[PDB]
Amino acid sequence: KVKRSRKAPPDGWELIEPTLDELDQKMREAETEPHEGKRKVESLWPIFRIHHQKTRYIFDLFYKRKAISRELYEYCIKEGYADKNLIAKWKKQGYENLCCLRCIQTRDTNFGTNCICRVPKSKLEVGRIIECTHCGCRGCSG
Amino acid sequence: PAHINDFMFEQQRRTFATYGYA
Amino acid sequence: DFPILCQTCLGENPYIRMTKEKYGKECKICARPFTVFRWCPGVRMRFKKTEVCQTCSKLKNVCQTCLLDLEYGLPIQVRDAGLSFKDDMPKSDVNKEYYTQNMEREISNSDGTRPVGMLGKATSTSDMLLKLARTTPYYKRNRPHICSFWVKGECKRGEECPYRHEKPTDPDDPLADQNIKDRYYGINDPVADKLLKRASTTLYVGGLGDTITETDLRNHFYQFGEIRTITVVQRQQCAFIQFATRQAAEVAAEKSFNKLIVNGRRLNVKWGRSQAA
Amino acid sequence: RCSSLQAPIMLLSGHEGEVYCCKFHPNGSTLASAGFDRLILLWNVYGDCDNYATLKGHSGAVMELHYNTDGSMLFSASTDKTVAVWDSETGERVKRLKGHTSFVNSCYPARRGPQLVCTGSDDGTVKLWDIRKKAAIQTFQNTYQVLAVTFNDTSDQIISGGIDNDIKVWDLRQNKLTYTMRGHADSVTGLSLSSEGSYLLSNAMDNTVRVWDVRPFAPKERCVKIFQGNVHNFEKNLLRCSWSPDGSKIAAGSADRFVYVWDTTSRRILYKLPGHAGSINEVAFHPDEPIIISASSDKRLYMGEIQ
Amino acid sequence: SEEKLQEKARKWQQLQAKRYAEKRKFGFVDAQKEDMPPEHVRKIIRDHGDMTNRKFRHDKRVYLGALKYMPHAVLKLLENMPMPWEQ
Repeated sequence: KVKRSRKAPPDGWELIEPTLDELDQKMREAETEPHEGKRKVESLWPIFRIHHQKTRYIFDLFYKRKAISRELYEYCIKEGYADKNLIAKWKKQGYENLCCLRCIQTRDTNFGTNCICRVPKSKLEVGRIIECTHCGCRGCSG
Repeated sequence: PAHINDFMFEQQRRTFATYGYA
Repeated sequence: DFPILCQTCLGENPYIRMTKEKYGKECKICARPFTVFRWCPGVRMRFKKTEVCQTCSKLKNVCQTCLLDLEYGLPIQVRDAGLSFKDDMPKSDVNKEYYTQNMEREISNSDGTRPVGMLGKATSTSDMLLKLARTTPYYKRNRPHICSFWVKGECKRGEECPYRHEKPTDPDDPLADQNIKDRYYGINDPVADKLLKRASTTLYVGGLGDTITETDLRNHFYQFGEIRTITVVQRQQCAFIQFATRQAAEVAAEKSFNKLIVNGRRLNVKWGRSQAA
Repeated sequence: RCSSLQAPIMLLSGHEGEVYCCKFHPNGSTLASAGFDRLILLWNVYGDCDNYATLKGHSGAVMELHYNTDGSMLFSASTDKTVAVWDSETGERVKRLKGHTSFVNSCYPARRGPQLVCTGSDDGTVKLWDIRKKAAIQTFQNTYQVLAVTFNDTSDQIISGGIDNDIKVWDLRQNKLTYTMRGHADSVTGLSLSSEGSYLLSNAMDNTVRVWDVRPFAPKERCVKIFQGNVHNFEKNLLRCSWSPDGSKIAAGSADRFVYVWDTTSRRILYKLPGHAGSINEVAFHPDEPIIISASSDKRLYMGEIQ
Repeated sequence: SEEKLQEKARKWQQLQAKRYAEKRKFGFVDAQKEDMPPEHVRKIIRDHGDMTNRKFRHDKRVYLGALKYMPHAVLKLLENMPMPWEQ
């Protein structure tokens, strides 16, 4: 919502501005650092993780804390602050906690769909689970 | 050709190491 | 229109998800574009692939991935040299080999993938290759892919990424995996190593029974040379083959020791006493 | 060896998904088939310049399909959890019935035709349905999901079978069923009843065709014959067994990708018909002409004829 | 076999329910294209793309496809016209 459009948003965006500023600073700091550690496709993980963190922050503010007005939430959604598709899948039963929208893409996979990051630990093997190449992100301990 | 849904259950049983021939 | 895909590289799982590739890399032998199929036999094992084209797989008559000897499941080199002599021209000038392969496959109207099996009469090398082959040698044939990063401790991902730790082996003798991958048909290889390792007046023969008679043993042992006499004991189910010259007794002796199958029944033959006992 | 020669056959294409079932009209002029494509298939069939047409309106894949004794109407059970009533020769369907808690397992007409039709749902629902009254007949629940439910020749009895692993005999007009007849085993590959009414031929998921002769009047609880030699389903499948009353024959599908023809009264089967690219889901037999409809997972119906 | 009737009833419910879990007539739709983060794909791609060395070594042929397609940049740039009438 740093664009040049004429808005004058409600005071809710002015109160939530430092959080978006810190998220933008972390996004620029993550995007400005290359990787010499012999990892190619793994360099895009923190960008999608930070994007999911910002989307979970906006959705957690509007849909849980109720500290943002519907006009401010619509202005942030239409302003590009949060993903409307990820929040739409987060509100319904599609995903309660979503890593990235690329993990649910059916045509992105060679054969099949549903990247293993979306499979529960019950049926999936904990030894071969590791982390998703595309998404990764959510989850730490094992 | 067989059903794709049956192949998913066959792969799920293969990952579970199900050798049952019944 | 699947690839060769023999039983060794298929895995123990009945169902397998394979992904074909219309245009892959050129064949290492035929040097022509072909289809590249990928599948993972093991759960955590890496996905396989086939670097041999249809002409490359049809020329050597081998699996598209493991590239074993024929359908017998043995090493290519040794069993191929044991078939007759060589009967190949892989050497040089693939342009000249593309004419023999193109005219070969184009002129051959009898072939197939798997609407057929067996349909031969015995073999010369079936016993040596059968004794030189094991049951599903699938151990460590796919996954390990030794990595130097984990050996030096510089790998950040560790076991989460492929190429699990403690994979490598002593760089002294062939690696049993990539060593045979360095060359193709050229090297003598553990094919020849395990081939030489696999190669190593009266004669008693047990396990005859009612199915085996004295005429079968007399006709089988008579091909080596003149037999002095034969003693057929049905109570002990054994027979003593006495030859006039100990030459044929040594030939049929060594060749008759746990190599003797009469009417589909193996016979244990031990050398005669000849100690005057 | 088993089958006799080859003989001509008709291949019916156009099915997007695997054909769930195949049936023919009582007049033999048209043949309708159901499949995973959620579109009923009308066929000009008995001899081929063409099939008939394509029927739509099903909100989900049709699990079962059957035609009324009159031929102008037909009933179908679909995953939409609604009993499918379809008028055909008028260009449009009949009516849509509701009330099913889960997907409808099977729907078959009774001897009264449009007056009542026996149906069941995978929730375990065994229910007769009145149609022309714009409402069903009655609902009932016995044990578990009934794979197949069909009324008897006298319309007073309804036979059903399913995962309950028993032969289900139901009395209806008494507001209660008939009896439960089963041996010691658990399998269901399907359920069927002979046209004579003195016996019922059920398909056993052990790949065992069980023909049971019991019949009304004097108490029997006996059997008919044990038909085997062909594997109907490898693990779990729904196979519609349709016997051929012409001479003596029993038609059924198989998981071997071959149409299953079984002679019974000779204490041995009939023949196995190859040529199918997938497991046969259902088979039919035309009463007028010796033709058999072959519905398999290959989405190609193969109708054979004996000459 | 009451225990086998309850266990087989649950496995049968998950069986027929698994067959009904499709909920698609002749197949379903595909994944709709969503907008990726502009700085991640833009800055990361263009940042690691022009570096070449061993990072873009596999991307070489991909760049040969990029340069191999003329009309993408022509129709894209000519198709993007904010115009002086606005900002």
